[PDB]
Order: sequence, then structure tokens, then C-alpha cells
Amino acid sequence: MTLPSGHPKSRLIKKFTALGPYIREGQCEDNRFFFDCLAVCVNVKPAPEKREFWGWWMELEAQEKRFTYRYQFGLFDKEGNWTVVPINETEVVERLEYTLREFHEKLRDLLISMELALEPSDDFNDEPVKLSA
Repeated sequence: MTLPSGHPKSRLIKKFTALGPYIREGQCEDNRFFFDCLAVCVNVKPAPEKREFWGWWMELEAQEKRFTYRYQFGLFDKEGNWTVVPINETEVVERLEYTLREFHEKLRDLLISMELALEPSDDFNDEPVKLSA
């Protein structure tokens, strides 16, 4: 299943794998790359699979001759379904803000290897998250 970007989905998935965990490549009507990152677990007393974990998903859309991503926060359930919930304990929210930037740092390097244009998220209007909170 190749993407409209022009590049092979086999190479993109394999390459993106070097920026984190194994990407879930399969069949889907929409052409987007969604990754599940784990920052901090909700609880520790109970089991891991029995509890959910915190982590913002990164969904980017490969353009014609460039790449673009966006910042989207949420939660990584065990069912692998879309679930948006509030972040408890500011201590954790701070961890996401840090990893958020570091995520783009490694993502930029990869795109640089393919010489793909990079741009900010249209959802942002000169109002980046407070990294120094």
C-alpha cells in the first residue's frame, strides 16, 4: 500500500521505525502515519495492560515533495482506539512537553536525509506550547 506522497510505504515505515517503536503499517482508507508513544502510566498499583498510559500521538501527512506534521495530545488505550482524556498531575504534562520537542528533533533529521520540505502545523498560530513552564 503505497502513499500518494510518491515514496514507498515499505521504506517510509522502515525508516520511521528508526525514530521510535515499530510503526503499525497496514490497510486503511486514510493515508496518515499514527504512532503510539508511552510517557507515563496512569496507575502503578494495578496491572499495566489493565491500565492506560499517557502519550501524545503524532499524525503527519506526506505532501507531494515535502512532509508536514501536527501536535495532537491524547491517550494510548489498550484497545488501540482513539481516546482523548485530560492529563492529570502537571508533573506528567511537563514530560510530554519535553518529549514533544525532542520528537521533532529526530523527525527533522530523518526528513533531511530525504530532502523533504518541513513546515509548522496549520493548527498553530504563533503560539507554541510552553516548554519553560
